Amino acid sequence: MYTFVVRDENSSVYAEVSRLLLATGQWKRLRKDNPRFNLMLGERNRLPFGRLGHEPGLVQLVNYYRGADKLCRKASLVKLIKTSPELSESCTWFPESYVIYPTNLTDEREVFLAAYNRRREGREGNVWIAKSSAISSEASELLDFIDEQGQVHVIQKYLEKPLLLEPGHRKFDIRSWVLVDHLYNIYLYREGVLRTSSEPYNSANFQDKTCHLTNHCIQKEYSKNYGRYEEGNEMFFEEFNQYLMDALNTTLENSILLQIKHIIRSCLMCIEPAISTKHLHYQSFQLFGFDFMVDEELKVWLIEVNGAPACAQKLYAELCQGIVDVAISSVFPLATSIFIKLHHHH
Amino acid sequence: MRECISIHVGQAGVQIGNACWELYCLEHGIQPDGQMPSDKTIGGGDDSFNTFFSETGAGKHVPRAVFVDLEPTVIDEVRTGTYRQLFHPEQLITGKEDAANNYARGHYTIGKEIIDLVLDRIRKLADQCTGLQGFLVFHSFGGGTGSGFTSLLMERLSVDYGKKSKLEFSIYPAPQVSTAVVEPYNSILTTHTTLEHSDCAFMVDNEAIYDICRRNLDIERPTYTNLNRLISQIVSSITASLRFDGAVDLTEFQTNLVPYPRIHFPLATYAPVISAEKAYHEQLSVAEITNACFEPANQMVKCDPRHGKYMACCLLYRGDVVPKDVNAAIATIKTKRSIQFVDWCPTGFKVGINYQPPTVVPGGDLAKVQRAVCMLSNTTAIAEAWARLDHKFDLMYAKRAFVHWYVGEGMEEGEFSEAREDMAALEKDYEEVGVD
Amino acid sequence: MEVIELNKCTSGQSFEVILKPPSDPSLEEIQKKLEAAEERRKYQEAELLKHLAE
Amino acid sequence: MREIVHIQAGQCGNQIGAKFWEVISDEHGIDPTGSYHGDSDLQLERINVYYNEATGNKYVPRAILVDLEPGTMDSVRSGPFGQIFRPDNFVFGQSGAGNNWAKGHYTEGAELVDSVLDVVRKESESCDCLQGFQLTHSLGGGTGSGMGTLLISKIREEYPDRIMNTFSVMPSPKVSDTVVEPYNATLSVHQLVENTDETYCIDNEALYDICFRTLKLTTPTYGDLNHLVSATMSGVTTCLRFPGQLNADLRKLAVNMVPFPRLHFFMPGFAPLTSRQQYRALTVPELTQQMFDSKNMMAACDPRHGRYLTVAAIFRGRMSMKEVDEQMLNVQNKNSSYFVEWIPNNVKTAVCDIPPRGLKMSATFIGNSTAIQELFKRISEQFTAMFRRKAFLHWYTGEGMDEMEFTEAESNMNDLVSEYQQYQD
Ligand SMILES: Nc1nc2c(ncn2[C@@H]2O[C@H](COP(=O)(O)OP(=O)(O)OP(=O)(O)O)[C@@H](O)[C@H]2O)c(=O)[nH]1
Ligand SMILES: Nc1ncnc2c1ncn2[C@@H]1O[C@H](COP(=O)(O)OP(=O)(O)CP(=O)(O)O)[C@@H](O)[C@H]1O
Ligand SMILES: Nc1nc2c(ncn2[C@@H]2O[C@H](COP(=O)(O)OP(=O)(O)O)[C@@H](O)[C@H]2O)c(=O)[nH]1
Ligand SMILES: c1coc(CNc2nc3ccccc3[nH]2)c1
Ligand SMILES: [Ca+2]
Ligand SMILES: [Ca+2]
Ligand SMILES: [Ca+2]
Ligand SMILES: [Mg+2]
Ligand SMILES: [Mg+2]
Ligand SMILES: [Mg+2]
Repeated sequence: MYTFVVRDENSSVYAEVSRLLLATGQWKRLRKDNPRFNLMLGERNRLPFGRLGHEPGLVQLVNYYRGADKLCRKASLVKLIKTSPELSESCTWFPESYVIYPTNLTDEREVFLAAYNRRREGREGNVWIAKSSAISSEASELLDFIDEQGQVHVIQKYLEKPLLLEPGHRKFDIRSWVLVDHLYNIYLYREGVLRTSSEPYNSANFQDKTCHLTNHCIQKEYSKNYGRYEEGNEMFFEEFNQYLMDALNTTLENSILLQIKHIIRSCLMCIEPAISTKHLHYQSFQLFGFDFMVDEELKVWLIEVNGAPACAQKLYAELCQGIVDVAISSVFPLATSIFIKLHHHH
Repeated sequence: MRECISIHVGQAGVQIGNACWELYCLEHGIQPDGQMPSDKTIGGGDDSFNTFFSETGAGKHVPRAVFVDLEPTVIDEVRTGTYRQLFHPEQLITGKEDAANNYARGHYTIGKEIIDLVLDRIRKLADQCTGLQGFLVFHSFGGGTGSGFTSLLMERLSVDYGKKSKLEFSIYPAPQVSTAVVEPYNSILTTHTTLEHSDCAFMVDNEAIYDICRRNLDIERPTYTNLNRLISQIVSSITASLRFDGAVDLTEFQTNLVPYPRIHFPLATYAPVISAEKAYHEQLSVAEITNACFEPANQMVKCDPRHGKYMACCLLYRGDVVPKDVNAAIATIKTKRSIQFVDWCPTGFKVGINYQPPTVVPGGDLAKVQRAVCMLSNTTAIAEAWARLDHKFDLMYAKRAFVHWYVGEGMEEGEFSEAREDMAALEKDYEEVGVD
Repeated sequence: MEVIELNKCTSGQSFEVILKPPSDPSLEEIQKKLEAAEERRKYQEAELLKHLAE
Repeated sequence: MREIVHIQAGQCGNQIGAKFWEVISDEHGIDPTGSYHGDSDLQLERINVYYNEATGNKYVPRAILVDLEPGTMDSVRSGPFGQIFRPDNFVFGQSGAGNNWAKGHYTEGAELVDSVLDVVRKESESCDCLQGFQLTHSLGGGTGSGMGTLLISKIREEYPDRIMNTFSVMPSPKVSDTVVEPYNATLSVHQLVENTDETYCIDNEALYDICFRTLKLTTPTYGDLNHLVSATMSGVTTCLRFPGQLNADLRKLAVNMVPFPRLHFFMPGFAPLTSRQQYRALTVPELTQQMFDSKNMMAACDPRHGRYLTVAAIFRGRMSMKEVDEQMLNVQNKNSSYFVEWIPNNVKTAVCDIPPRGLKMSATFIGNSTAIQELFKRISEQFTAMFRRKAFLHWYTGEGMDEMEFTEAESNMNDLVSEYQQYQD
């Protein structure tokens, strides 16, 4: 009889995992402060990693890798890409980004202006975007908007030529879910989702950000065509695969999946020696939400990586059962995989 | 030549000291009766080993050590053991009833009565030193005498020996080998009153030594013998530079490893630990044993140095080790490991090579190796050990459990929260220096 | 990768390799703490004996 | 040399104490005459803890036998090991206590106590370093109940910083001498709450049920019940009488088992308990399930009705210490709800190499659980059922007590129950 605890009541993903574990009759849930647990579904912030792996006779497993915030924090990811040789500053699938600190606080302000002035002089598109974990073609507006805030921000090249779906002439992003187990096998969930925009993309008006941001909460609040083309502005790999064939005469595997699989591998392999729980006194596993952009040349770009992602309402059952199968049951065995293993060198 | 006095306090300190001085004799070729054929200067000399042994007119080499325990059962073993002839009676001090795992009982109730006697015995050794450097205090965090009397002895040492350095070898309490439930209280009580008085303290988590014994030595249920025989290896390698001609003085330990005073808790790493019962093993290269210094499985305290920041790193090599191979492995490891130094400190390594390889106790558990390295590193990841304890402390103190046993000995309940507020600050100090 | 202060002798040698440059209470008081604790012990034991004589 | 002074008062006290000394005498290789005849030195390693050494290499139990009537102590002196006891250590009167706590505590006992203490002092004066005292007695009688608590009070006065543990037999309605036992038990318990460091609660109903339901004894006897109390008393003391990494004195043990001063009441357990299939070897798992089973516990309290503050398991025999550690670590995770989570690592295990006579291996259980309140509730219920109507009170008021002292002993034990209740949540 295995035991586990729950320290994040807001987690929709692991609210179902705990539900499934109990349904097995072989797992028992304890109070959130009881330390005799085989598994911990821990809190997002300030998770006490230092207290794990020190219970005699108990193999302990946690659902967060210590150090993955380097990959999921906007300002942390930019720093990991430019400074890591495996990725290099010349990484071809990540938009040219810069870490800007508000003037009320290194910082890449001058390095950003240099690249910004270079574009303005070459008649090239120069529409950037500022964001933070907490759109404009003018450098003054972007830098002034950051000074009006008080946290770290990032200015990265806004993709001015995004692949637009028809009918609609609309933008979108792709969410892929990757599960990394204790042995550090990289499993890609065969099921992805496209969080699309229900408004015709407009390159002459970045002021109205409803046709530029594909977030599920912004579309269901400020967009007037929510749910017109697909339910909940969410299209799945089967329909998107069929549209690619009819319109572009290609496939999702060849056109986009191959690049996504490469991006996933490249990022997780880069920080493997830094978060691997191979020779550690406890074991880790984490589910990642990767967000991609696809331009009009069928090139896949990396947006960000979410360390505590939610899932599409239709995929909660299949994905969660797979977490238990390959992530939890693989360490605590009970009495065709929905994942695509991304083989690599450890 | 400058002398060093060792002070063993409590059950843990005495037994560990017994295992250390055993190794010291085998290393310096001193027989159980105290004779040393290799020493040609009879009755005197200022050699590298004289920092730890004194010489009599009869040629007996006597350790500069003192054993203290409020109970006579542990020190009686030394009085009749193989090495009984090494020490004289004045060096072994014992009471008649221990501190019952109660810090207050050792610090206030019993300590008061035996404190002036211990200091006087120490003064007798000090009266034999031509240039005393400091003291090496072995004790346990959980023991009532080890935690309670040590803290009092330290306070009095900083008074009677102001300018002398003091180093601790502290045993971090582990549940797998301890039957005591209050050791968190004692640990936090002793690290509080002892902080301002210790200049550098090496913690040994019994949890670490235990798994090192089961994993590397294939001992299903290890004993204190098995645990001490190992610890003395790590202690020997850390003290080897004081007894042999290699680099030298106790002042170097703080200067080299402790930039900020409160953060005087280095992390030790030792390799290779090979089982003598093994038929034969591939003699690990300098690169391999040096690469082992960054596996947590070889650390005296279990923690992740990849998620802290370093402040210093020494590599104490013993055996067949040459500088060319050390730098080769180092460059190899830098391009593979996660080693983050603080910005106010350089990113480098002090290295000392001693050509005589590590000595092993005959019939012991440790196999003879051709080259061994002990790394001393001041990581902020050792703050995990304080977090672990401070949590347990908080769990019980919230219900005031076991507090009456302490107050029953004259200690005030405020000394608990006072000691805890000090550990909360010590945890903050580490996070300030190590996190961004 | 700079090796410095290479020190050698017959029993061993020592050196330093750099990879990158940088960027008390008195005896009076102790006797009081000890006696004050012994005084609280005396008062608690007194209250015990008083309750026992009653 | 950490000597322990033993005391046994009253009929039950002396009879149980007697069998106890019979049990450990055999374990330490001491025959009925005081001579040593063992084949191992572990038997003499810690012999002075419970035995004095006389001329001719004789070992005399450091036991002081006390009673108001002579009946029982004449039995012991003519018992199997009777002649082993120091003839001076027999302190007894003639009036008897009439199964009345007042008589043993205030009147008949008051006249004999000073002579008992004279003997205690004589034994203490020869103890190189006295560990503390242990008392055997019942709480439903008058002598061991009334005078035993009186002795304890007078011992704490003369030796205030010495450990005072007791083995106390709780009266049950199933094995009852007199109807006033609830009066005597309640009056004794109040004394034990104040003046004892360890009190092992032994409910006769539990011993009975064990002898009946488990051991398959149709008609159990006070002699059958006492055999169990001999084995348990021998078990909880193995860490004291034999050498091991445990070490520990009476004070080191209490500090680690008693987190709150007045919650120092334990429910002991023994295992195996086998009916005469009696020669079958017992595996390390089987010792452990029974040990934590409620039927093998002697407090008539269901541990699943409370939470453990602390727990200590002492194993005896040639078994796998690795496998021992494995099984103990398994029980706690199976029943986590019954252990408090604010006392880290509150389950301790000790191993000894000498097994009890005739057993390949045994397990002694010591439990500081909050379920022990049910034992006190039963006592308090029976007590009030009588006291509300002042039934049988004249037997006590006649001896000099007032109704007020009864109302105090009532409230004091109901507070003890509430205390146990708050920590169970
Ligand atoms: N590594 C190691 N740890 C020990 C040894 N002896 C005791 N310990 C640890 O010390 C802790 C208890 O402190 P002790 O040293 O035994 O107690 P003490 O210092 O004699 O003080 P008292 O309570 O008065 O006896 C336990 O957690 C043990 O794990 C030993 O020989 N080696
Ligand atoms: N450089 C760029 N070019 C084009 N679009 C961009 C962009 N940077 C961000 N976006 C848009 O912003 C959206 C994602 O914003 P971002 O991910 O930074 O905020 P967020 O983290 O709160 C949403 P989530 O965590 O769910 O991915 C995407 O839908 C994308 O269309
Ligand atoms: N287990 C056990 N209980 C006993 C024994 N003798 C008496 N009792 C219990 O003790 C109570 C009576 O106490 P008793 O010994 O007669 O009181 P005394 O006057 O002090 O000797 C009753 O509740 C009995 O159940 C015995 O030999 N074994
Ligand atoms: C005489 C009076 O008490 C005794 C035995 N006490 C005792 N405390 C213990 C605490 C933990 C484990 C065993 C213990 N055993 C003998
Ligand atoms: Ca000499
Ligand atoms: Ca000083
Ligand atoms: Ca009379
Ligand atoms: Mg985000
Ligand atoms: Mg001791
Ligand atoms: Mg009778």
